[PDB]
Amino acid sequence: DVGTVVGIDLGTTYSCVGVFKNGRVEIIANDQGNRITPSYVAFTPEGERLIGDAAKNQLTSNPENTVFDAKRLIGRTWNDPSVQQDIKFLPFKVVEKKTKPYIQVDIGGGQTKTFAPEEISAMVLTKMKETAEAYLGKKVTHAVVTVPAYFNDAQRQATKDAGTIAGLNVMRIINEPTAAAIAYGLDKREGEKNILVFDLGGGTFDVSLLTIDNGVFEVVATNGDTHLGGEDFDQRVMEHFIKLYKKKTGKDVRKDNRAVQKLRREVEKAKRALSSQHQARIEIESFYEGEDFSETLTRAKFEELNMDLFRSTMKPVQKVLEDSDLKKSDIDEIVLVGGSTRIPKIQQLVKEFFNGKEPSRGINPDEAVAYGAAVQAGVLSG
Ligand SMILES: Nc1ncnc2c1nc(NCc1ccccc1Cl)n2[C@@H]1O[C@H](CO)[C@@H](O)[C@H]1O
Ligand SMILES: [Mg+2]
Repeated sequence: DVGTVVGIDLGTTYSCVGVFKNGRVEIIANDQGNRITPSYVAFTPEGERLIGDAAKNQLTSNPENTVFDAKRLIGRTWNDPSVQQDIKFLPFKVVEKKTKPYIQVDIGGGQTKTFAPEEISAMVLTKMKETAEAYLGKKVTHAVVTVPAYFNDAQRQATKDAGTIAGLNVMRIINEPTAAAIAYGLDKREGEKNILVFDLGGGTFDVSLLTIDNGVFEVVATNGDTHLGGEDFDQRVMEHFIKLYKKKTGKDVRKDNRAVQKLRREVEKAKRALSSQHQARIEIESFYEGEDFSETLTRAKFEELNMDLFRSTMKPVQKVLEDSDLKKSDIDEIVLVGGSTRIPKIQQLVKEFFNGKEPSRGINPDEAVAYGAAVQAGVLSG
């Protein structure tokens, strides 16, 4: 009894779930009305577990018991140099247990608990499963889950294991760039094509070179930047206004965690607005020492603050082409994935790199990966 199989994009910062119903893909909104769910887990001092939006929106109220970025640790050993580097930037405790990086949190009443990365990802998957069950009005037991194309055996197995813990039979593990290509129907075409998938997420940047031959895919090469994403663009804008505030008032706003988070939230809203407007107002009531903040950010200033970061996305694209023994003219399809690809400067740089070639468009870049996973889930549902 596979019932309705769900397609899940289990992302580093955000996750997305789809189902194939009545001849089309349906991306499912969670209990907060959002078509994407933060891959966040929070342990409150009352012994309650919060997942997704509720966990992310409570992060500032004590940051050591809010867990995120588990995807950076999943299927990795504790002594992996990538884990040893990542834990330096993570606010919650990571300890060595059974050779792996276990996440250590306070669960209330002086109780400390330890969770494997796949246990944290299983909580995110349980939330995705509940979002789908609330929509379908039936139990969900099977899934197609996506992973980055660079994921090794242990990472793919720990992702399946996260599914098992969540009460999901992970029938297929599919590569994220392949799922995005499927969303665009590139698997349902006769002939041979070279696809460049440009995936700029919340915290990661992945570039993948795929070949498609009569519905058959091959990942030829992968590259990117494991620590480059939308969150880094927000940070550059934050640093800018923190320095401007210190110059205008003489006050260092970084002492107050609430002030910094208020700026962070408003900066992320202004950034998103700048993808369709040339100016956005950043307004914060009682920002610091009861004083209001009111500043404008132009798209031109947003672009210059992030110019090095945006242009740096070009280097991995040149690297994949070299590793694939291909030239720019050999690319038949350019697929943009990740919410950060909405940035006009990002779309402009990709277009300029490919000498005016327009990328594939029309599928929401935050949902493209879950969309493709849901197409495959539809074939498995019967
Ligand atoms: N229009 C956008 N311009 C620039 N960057 C964007 C945009 N949309 C998103 N995301 C999706 C989204 C849409 C509406 C409301 C909330 C959200 Cl999160 N991003 C960025 O994509 C990353 C992963 O969502 C984040 O860094 C996010 O800040
Ligand atoms: Mg993604």
